[PDB]
Amino acid sequence: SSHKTFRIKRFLAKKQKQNRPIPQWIRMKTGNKIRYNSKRRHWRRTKLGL
Amino acid sequence: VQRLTYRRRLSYNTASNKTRLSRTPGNRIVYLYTKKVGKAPKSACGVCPGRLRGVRAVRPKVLMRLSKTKKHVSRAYGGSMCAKCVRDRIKRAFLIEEQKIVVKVLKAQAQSQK
Amino acid sequence: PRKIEEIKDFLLTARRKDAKSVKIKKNKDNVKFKVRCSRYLYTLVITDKEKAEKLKQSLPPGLAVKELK
Amino acid sequence: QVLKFTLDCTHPVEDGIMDAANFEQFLQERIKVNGKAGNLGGGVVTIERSKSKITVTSEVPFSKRYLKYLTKKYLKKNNLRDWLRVVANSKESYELRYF
Amino acid sequence: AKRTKKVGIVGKYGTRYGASLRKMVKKIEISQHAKYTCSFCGKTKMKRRAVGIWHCGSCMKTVAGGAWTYNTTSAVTVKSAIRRLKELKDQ
RNA sequence: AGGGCGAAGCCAGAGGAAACUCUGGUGGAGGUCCGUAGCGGUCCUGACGUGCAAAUCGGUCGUCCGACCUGGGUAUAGGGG
RNA sequence: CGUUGCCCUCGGCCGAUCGAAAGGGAGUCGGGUUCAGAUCCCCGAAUCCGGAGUGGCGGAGAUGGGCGCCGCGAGGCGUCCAGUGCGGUAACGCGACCGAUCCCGGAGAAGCCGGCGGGAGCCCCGGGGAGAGUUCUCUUUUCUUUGUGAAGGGCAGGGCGCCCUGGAAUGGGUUCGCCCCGAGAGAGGGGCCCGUGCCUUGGAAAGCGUCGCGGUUCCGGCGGCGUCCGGUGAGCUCUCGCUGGCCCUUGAAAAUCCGGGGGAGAGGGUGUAAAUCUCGCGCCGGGCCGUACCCAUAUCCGCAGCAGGUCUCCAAGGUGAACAGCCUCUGGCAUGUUGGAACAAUGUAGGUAAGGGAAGUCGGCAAGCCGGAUCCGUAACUUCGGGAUAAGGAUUGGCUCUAAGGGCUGGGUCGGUCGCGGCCGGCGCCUAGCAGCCGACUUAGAACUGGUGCGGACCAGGGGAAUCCGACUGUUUAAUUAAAACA
Ligand SMILES: [Mg+2]
Ligand SMILES: [Mg+2]
Ligand SMILES: [Mg+2]
Ligand SMILES: [Mg+2]
Ligand SMILES: [Mg+2]
Ligand SMILES: [Mg+2]
Ligand SMILES: [Mg+2]
Ligand SMILES: [Mg+2]
Ligand SMILES: [Mg+2]
Ligand SMILES: [Mg+2]
Ligand SMILES: [Mg+2]
Ligand SMILES: [Mg+2]
Ligand SMILES: [Mg+2]
Ligand SMILES: [Mg+2]
Ligand SMILES: [Mg+2]
Ligand SMILES: [Mg+2]
Ligand SMILES: [Mg+2]
Ligand SMILES: [Mg+2]
Ligand SMILES: [Mg+2]
Ligand SMILES: [Mg+2]
Ligand SMILES: [Mg+2]
Ligand SMILES: [Mg+2]
Ligand SMILES: [Zn+2]
Repeated sequence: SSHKTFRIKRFLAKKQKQNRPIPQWIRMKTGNKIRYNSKRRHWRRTKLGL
Repeated sequence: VQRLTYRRRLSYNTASNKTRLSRTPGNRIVYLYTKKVGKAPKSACGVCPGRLRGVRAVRPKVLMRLSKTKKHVSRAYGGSMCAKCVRDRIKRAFLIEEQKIVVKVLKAQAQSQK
Repeated sequence: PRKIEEIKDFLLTARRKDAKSVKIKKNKDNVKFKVRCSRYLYTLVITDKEKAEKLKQSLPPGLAVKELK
Repeated sequence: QVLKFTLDCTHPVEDGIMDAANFEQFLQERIKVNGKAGNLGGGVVTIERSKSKITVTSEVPFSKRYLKYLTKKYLKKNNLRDWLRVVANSKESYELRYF
Repeated sequence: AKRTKKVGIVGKYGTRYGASLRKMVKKIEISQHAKYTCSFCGKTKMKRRAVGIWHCGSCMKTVAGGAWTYNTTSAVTVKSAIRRLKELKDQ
């Protein structure tokens, strides 16, 4: 909005940190079932806890 | 023609968001935001509709800054009340007290008579 | 800022503790003398050139006298 | 008053691209005064010749950049507006130069 | 009757509202906009400010009067009675 | 937006014995008219009708100083508002 | 001298608290700078608020007057009082000018609409420059560009329901409109407020425009020149101001800030004090959170880059009544999720049609006619206001002329004397005014002219006679009913 509270800004920050894709060294771990992050949120489609 | 934008996030044209055009040394017309128009104080009499002389009509929280002389005038009831209403108050307050004395005298004569 | 009208007055303002740079703008036909202070930038317009050249010497202890060009 | 405008064409003439006498003649023809082309409006403006330098000397009010116009017109006629450029060297002056 | 024969003040209303109502309004509509005489200075400046309150512009004497007239008749008749009784009581 | 009509008040001139009346101005009233933005939504029973659209589009329309339009805040909650 | 404990002394409130990124609410602006941030970074100019004890400094308070001596005199001492500033007839003024609880007042703090005026921004016109484009012919060309922040100081320019003089009917003054006057008009002199306008400090050093160099480079390099003068206005936008109109409508509170009335107190004793709603300068501080971008025919909501929806600011030239439409510059785009080749039928959206003119159809549905302006001319009926652009007519182009509408400035000339200018005295006294110099724009009339075309596109009423319903304006079924329903 460009007029944020601090509460909201911090919320957004964490959401922004969560988006990154898996580190590829994770795929090489021993008992690995994970191939892709599957919790990736694109701003244009799917619109936050808000 | 150079059109222009507001300089603050207040979009709406309001009492708060009043402006004026100014040419800078950079040679670009720019909005400057303008200070509200202060009023001279009206009289303590309350009948004289005209506002007071010899007072800097300025937004009241400024008065703080101003010197005492700007804020008033050298008279009894100075910068609170218009002269006319003082010199009527004066002679009123005097003439009233002279009659109160006359009634006191007429009372005292009536006591001495009776 | 503040303009000054007496050569003495600018000399007194220049002699304060708070003062510093006393830059000198030869405009042609004018020769200003801008002396910064804490609050204000005092200037003094000295129309004569020889009188400005004389004053140049009269600033005191080793101030900046940062002549302007 | 005395309005004295030079119009020096030093190194187009030295390269031999134009002739200053013909340019003078063209200027004596054209330079209009009060909406009359020929005869310099009588003995009003005066055109001088000094090999390269032209000088125009008026008594009446006379624009400087009217000389720029007429040089530009003359340069077009001679097909020189391509590698010749009029510039104000200084005030009271123009100056033909290359690119 | 320069401009209108018989509407005057209530010509503003045009055709609307009916003849009787517009005739009925003309009486008030006149009186309420009338400038009366300030029985205080004597200038003709008593002008209704809002209902029941008339103000002299010169005198600066605001005066509680009628809704459409500086004086109602009722007020006037009440005034005189009170004055009569006042005199009857005190003697 | 811009136009139209031109209410009270005011001026002059003319008549009138008076009452007052005419003529020319000025003045700018109004849930006044035209008409833009705005708000709306008449008709074409037009377009569209697996649409651009789970109600849209085009022209044509109503209204456009007022029971006007409109943001934000605030109140009223289900046999209740 | 602080700090605290206790004792006395005084003290109404009014409801704790929450409630506005558009209400109220002190104080920041110019230039530069980034791949992306700037009133926030840098440079420079400011500014408010709080603190400032020991008070950092000046200045004000405040340094008179008397008497007595001594000294030629300037003056020196002794001793007595005065001194919480002064000016103006007044409006009110001057840099400061003690002061509590208490009280009164003001500011914050006010609707809409009209008209008129002043100030800017923009547009326009005439010229100066600098760079342009055009140049077959013409064009002293057409195009661009031509600057000064806040805060101070000065001065215009506005306004005054301020004062003093004085006394107005033959009544005057005066507005576009009004409106004012013995409760003081005109006339003269002043006082106050705003001064966003000029000038100036700021500030040319900075910016912009040009020509030019320095540097293979890096480089915010460095120089020249210039940044001028005038005129216009129912012009538009904003604004300040005055003055009306409307209301059975009368159009926010509070925080905060000041003024005044009071006079409880405090100050030192003749060089100083307490005091500065402190004057000028000096010192220190100002934490917390927001600050990217989109803001919409692709960043929002309608399942989507959806013809829908979604609150504002700025707002050039031409034509024109116009923020109408049509064309243009500034700025912006690539035709709205594709291309190519054809040009069949059906369509969707536009047009045109001989003769007739509603014969079509439930029904003139649809389209067509009409349309602007000026000049005439205008019925029935009527609630006398309307009806009314009733109806019905005529004109309209281009060109070349005419007439009619305004401002400014100027005579005190002759004689004398003093420095073209002044001062004095006498004539003159345009008192029917005349002379020179400027500048918008309209209106009417006339000639000529064209293949009768001319509101040439754009914009832009079809009328009439009657009946029914509802007086009217208003409202209504979001998404089949706008009505005669509701009001
Ligand atoms: Mg979305
Ligand atoms: Mg606000
Ligand atoms: Mg004062
Ligand atoms: Mg259909
Ligand atoms: Mg289909
Ligand atoms: Mg599509
Ligand atoms: Mg709160
Ligand atoms: Mg007077
Ligand atoms: Mg931003
Ligand atoms: Mg936009
Ligand atoms: Mg297309
Ligand atoms: Mg394409
Ligand atoms: Mg698209
Ligand atoms: Mg046909
Ligand atoms: Mg048939
Ligand atoms: Mg038939
Ligand atoms: Mg039809
Ligand atoms: Mg009819
Ligand atoms: Mg019947
Ligand atoms: Mg109805
Ligand atoms: Mg419906
Ligand atoms: Mg419908
Ligand atoms: Zn008073």
